[PDB]
Amino acid sequence: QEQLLQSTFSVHYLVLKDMCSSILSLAQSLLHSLDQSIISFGSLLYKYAFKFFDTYCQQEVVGALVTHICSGNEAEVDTALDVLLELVVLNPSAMMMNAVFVKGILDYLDNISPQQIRKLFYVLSTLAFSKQNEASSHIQDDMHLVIRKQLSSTVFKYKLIGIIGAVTMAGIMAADRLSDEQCTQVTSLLQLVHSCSEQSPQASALYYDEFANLIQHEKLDPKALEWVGHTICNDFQDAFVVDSCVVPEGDFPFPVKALYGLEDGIAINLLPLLFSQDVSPLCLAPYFRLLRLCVERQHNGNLEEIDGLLDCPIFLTDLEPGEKLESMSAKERSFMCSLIFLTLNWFREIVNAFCQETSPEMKGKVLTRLKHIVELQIILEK
Amino acid sequence: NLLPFVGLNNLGNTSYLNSILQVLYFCPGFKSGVKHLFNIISRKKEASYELICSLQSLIISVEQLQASFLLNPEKYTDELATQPRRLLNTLRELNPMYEGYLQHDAQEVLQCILGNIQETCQLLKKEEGFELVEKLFQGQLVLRTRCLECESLTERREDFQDISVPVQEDMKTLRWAISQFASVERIVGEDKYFCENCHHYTEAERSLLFDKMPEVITIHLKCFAASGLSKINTPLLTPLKLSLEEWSTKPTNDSYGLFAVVMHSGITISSGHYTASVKVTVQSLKEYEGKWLLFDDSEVKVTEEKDFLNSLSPSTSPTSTPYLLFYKKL
Amino acid sequence: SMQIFVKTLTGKTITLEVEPSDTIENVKAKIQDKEGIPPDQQRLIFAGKQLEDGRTLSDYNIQKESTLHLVLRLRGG
Amino acid sequence: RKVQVSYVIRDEVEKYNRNGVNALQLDPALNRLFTAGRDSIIRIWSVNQHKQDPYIASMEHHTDWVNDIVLCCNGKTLISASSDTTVKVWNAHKGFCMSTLRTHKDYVKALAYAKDKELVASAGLDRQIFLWDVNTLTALTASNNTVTTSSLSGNKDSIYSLAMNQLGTIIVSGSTEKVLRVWDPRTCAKLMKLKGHTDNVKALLLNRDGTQCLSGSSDGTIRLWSLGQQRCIATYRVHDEGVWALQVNDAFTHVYSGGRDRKIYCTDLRNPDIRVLICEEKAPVLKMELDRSADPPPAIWVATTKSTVNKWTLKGIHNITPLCTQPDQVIKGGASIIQCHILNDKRHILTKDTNNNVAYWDVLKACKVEDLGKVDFEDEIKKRFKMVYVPNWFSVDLKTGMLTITLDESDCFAAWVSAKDAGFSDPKLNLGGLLLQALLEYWPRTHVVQKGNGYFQVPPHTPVIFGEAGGRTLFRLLCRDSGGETESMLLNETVPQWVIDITVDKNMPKFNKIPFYLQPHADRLSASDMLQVRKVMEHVYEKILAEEKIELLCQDQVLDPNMDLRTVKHFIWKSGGDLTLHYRQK
Ligand SMILES: [Zn+2]
Repeated sequence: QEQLLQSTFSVHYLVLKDMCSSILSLAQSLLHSLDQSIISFGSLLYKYAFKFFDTYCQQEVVGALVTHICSGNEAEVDTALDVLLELVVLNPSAMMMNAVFVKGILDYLDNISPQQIRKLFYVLSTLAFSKQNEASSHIQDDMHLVIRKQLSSTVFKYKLIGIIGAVTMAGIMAADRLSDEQCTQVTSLLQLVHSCSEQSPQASALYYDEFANLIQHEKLDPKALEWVGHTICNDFQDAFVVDSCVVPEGDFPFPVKALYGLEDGIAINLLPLLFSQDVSPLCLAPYFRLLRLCVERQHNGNLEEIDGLLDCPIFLTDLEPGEKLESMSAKERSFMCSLIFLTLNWFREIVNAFCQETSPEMKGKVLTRLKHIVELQIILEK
Repeated sequence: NLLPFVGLNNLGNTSYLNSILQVLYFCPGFKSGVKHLFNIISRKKEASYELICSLQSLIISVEQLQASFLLNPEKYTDELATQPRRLLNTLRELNPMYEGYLQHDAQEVLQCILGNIQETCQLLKKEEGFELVEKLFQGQLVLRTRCLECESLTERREDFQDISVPVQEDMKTLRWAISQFASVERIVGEDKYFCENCHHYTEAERSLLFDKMPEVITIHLKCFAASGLSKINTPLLTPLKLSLEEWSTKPTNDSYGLFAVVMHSGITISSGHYTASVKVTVQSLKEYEGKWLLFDDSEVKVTEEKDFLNSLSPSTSPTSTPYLLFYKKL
Repeated sequence: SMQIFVKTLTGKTITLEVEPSDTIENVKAKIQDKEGIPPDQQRLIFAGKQLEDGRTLSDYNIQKESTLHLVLRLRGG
Repeated sequence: RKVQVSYVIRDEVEKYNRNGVNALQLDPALNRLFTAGRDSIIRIWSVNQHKQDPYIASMEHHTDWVNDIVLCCNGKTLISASSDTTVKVWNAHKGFCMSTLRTHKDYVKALAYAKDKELVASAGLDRQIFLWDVNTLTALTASNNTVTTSSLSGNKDSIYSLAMNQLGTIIVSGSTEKVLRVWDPRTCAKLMKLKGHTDNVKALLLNRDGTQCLSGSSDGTIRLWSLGQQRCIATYRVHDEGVWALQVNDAFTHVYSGGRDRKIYCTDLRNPDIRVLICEEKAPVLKMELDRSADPPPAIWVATTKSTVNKWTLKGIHNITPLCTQPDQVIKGGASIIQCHILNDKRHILTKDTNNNVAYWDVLKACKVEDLGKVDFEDEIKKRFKMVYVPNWFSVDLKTGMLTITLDESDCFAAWVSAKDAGFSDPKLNLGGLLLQALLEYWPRTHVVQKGNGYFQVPPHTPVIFGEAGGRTLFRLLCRDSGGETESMLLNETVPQWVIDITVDKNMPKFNKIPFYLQPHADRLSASDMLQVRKVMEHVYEKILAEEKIELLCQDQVLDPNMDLRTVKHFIWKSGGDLTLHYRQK
């Protein structure tokens, strides 16, 4: 059992220390198994060796873990990353001087899944910001430059890795337990990620998805929330929200009108941006989720600021098939099928935002949107 | 908020080249020399040379954007910079290691640039001011060996472009580093000197002396050690004023003033980031005289002298390790 | 066979026994025996010129009592 | 480490020094002078004026420079220090080495002696100072071969000089630290750290009671120290260059000094104004020995970097023009080989010595072929050039002024030479293998009976030395002594496997192979390096009398039919790729 192993190391680490190389070879072999009982014991054999042995055998523990993360096995990489996180939390000072070897995993991100890349950045970020000593500051600025040269990489995969790593670092950077100079430093990191991902729509979508998950599941400093909510709210208004007074204009081969309104107003300018692509409209749903969460966090669940987005109409064409389904060309249906998907995704995200309300007419609008999702979904199969 | 100083865009892991180019651009007489070589080549062509042409294009490009910004500062909002794409491409032909988007040594690329400039000068002079590198970066060393048995002296003459000095023992100042370079050292034990006067292996004393001094003193800091290769993050105490009289064959009153530092940011030697910090030597440009510009790729800042030296001090541990120091003759 | 000097990373001078026909690969292997630095990480500077792999010591006119300087690569980008 | 086999090409009796003399010891009881030569040989000379031939014996057991010697136990025992990192105990009456002390890690440069306690200290470049009692050293036997070591410590740089007083209570060390460190040999405790010298110290003296110390340094100054006050009470600057040798009288009032400037002075310690130029030597003075038979000393023996040892009378010092112009007594010296050239066959060497004489030697037979007199050395090399190439298989060192040939595992067997090409009358021969069998000819383990390689024989008196590459001498013997019971037992432990393979197992070394390209002048082939051009000529002939119709070319040059591929690759090819040969019909 764990307690037998814990008691063994605790009082008789003097005799076990002579054979740290032998124990680690045993620990490494145990980790190659397929049973959780064996895998958990092998991970414990790594953790107890790091805790009770000397500096040299501790470097062997970290070096052994780095090999597992670079091995390729999903089971080994996941387990070894958990061991590394435990070691960082347990003994940040000992892991502080082993960061050079941990940094070396960044050279082998090709054979690592995006889920494991996020975890690898989390342990690196939490180790770099564990202490405020001069040793940490070297790693902190080292981690910033690694991501900075990944964000600007021409290779698209490394551009996405830079977004994942930079959003992950900002979570530890702004984690609530923050001075102004830290608050502007994390803000500058986000401004870097925003600028780099602006051109690519799918890369821009990843930034919204990763940063929204950070707001939802992590508690950050209020000042950090103050800036992010301000920049998102105004940019979203300028990007998609348009006034309903001004009639639409363009060279559209379809009649463009305001559709799916409720009951001088704002509207979602969905169709012209989609047509001009013949902020991207493909990012409308992930961006709005980011806006909703940031507004919610500052006001502690209160959401009067985005009330108009629920009932605002959507600029859409005559989506009902007027006995012209066969005459429709391939380009027109392919465009319109994407029109339905973006409209459905917007309505699904709208439902997500206002599903926790209490007021009666507040709920009826959500149900009306839910009805709109169902009926407009039937139109999709046409 | 944009300063009237043109940065260089990162073409992918090319801050090693950007830091060198910004130092070379502000090096006294380097722009003048490259222009002179271009004139000779252009007239010779109109009557191997690509690197001189590529350097000329980059210098002109930096000059024009600097000119345009002064006339119409409203044309540029985020950053003022240019791309050394042509110069980088020439380096790929001269040296195949630069093909790709890998990370490279900043001193090595400076050596490649200066080495090929001298080759072009020699070829042009052979076919035929012309001594660009030699008057600027090249000096003369006198290396003396003293056998401890017979006490006979043997001397060697060797040129040098940079002075490679240690930063660690195996706080310390730049004086200590040059002492470990040029002061007398005893080679004993496994490294005994073979005296041809004794026809035997003997202990000897080796000392290096500066015979001819160039206009620019480049100091290459060995901020890296072996046991296994690691990076030494602790700098020396770099002074603004440097006198090499202690290690010179003749007594000189000529002192040198620091005007450029190339730094490396990173915890390892295999990867990192290179930045350059240069001291500034039409009417609006004189407000930056005596100030230091930090060239982080396409971003240019400005720092007061007293603040910049404190940033170099080992007491306030900096994340950017000095790697190349450039001193110009006063 | 001649004797040359190499100033190592600490500034400490070591000695090598070399032939004028020895290639730069051979010289770098000798330094590895005395310093432990792999030849692929070694940069040898003689008279301000880096010694290129594939050439010999006679190409650079390296003779007895000539001093090389050993540096590594500080890679950045 | 890797074991190397080396041997010396010399005569059986080397009567005269073949290099400089580092130390001197005078025996007043038997009137005998001992010279520690740089040629690794200690010699005994009779200082009696009657003897026209002063040579007595040669004490030859060291393998490098002998740096210091001390004559102890009323002239019965001699202790010697050497650059081969060993201290050796000798029987000064018979002239044989009794034991070897291997405690030092570098060159041993100094030997201090205390007459009263029979205490001897040895210091060297390993920064160590060991104390020895001679009676314990002399009492050692085959079974009793263990000694307790008491080593002084505290010196941070290589020692070049050492001194003790008559009573054995004070020991002073001189080094490149530029300071003098003093201990007490009885308690091995540090006493003081004298400072004031600005360079290396090579000479040290003490009085009978050990209260004053004289030191000469490479800075050219002689300093008199007071151990009671721990200060320099006087400094004498009488030499232009560094002071290397010091001698003082029994009254400790006059100091005799000599150094690199080649001049020897007698200076009164009470007043430095009284200085007498004894002589002006022809070489830098390494050591001096005073003749203490009478007070004042009648004469002084001077050892220099030359092979000649001179005695200068001191009659009239106490009674610049030198006092003496010619030495009273002269010990003859030999010539030192200073230049060496290995010919293209890797079998003969041209040497030039300090007398400008040029000699022709045979490495394989380990003997001299002929003396060429004072012929120009460079011209003789050109007059003996041959268009052949043999790979290097040996190395030459001239550290002792003699020809020492070293054989290493890396290249000992790299030279395959046909018998016809050599002087042996054709089967293929390996020069390194043949030499090894000739060196170990008398070893019974190499007998299967025939003896040796069957072609040649090295002289029986050839000293064969086994030592670690850049290390210590494992075993030294003469060629003819391998058959003895003691030597054979020692050879079994020292001879490495790569020598056993060829001399005992009689295995044959590898044959180097050089691939080459045959292309038609307007199919890669691999052949032995010894293959002649005729063999390649006839191969093309069978592909398409062979000598007459086919001419082979390389680099647009004709190839001699008798020339071999190994020679072609070296001279004509002048390229770093596989040797290409072009065939065309005559
Ligand atoms: Zn010498």
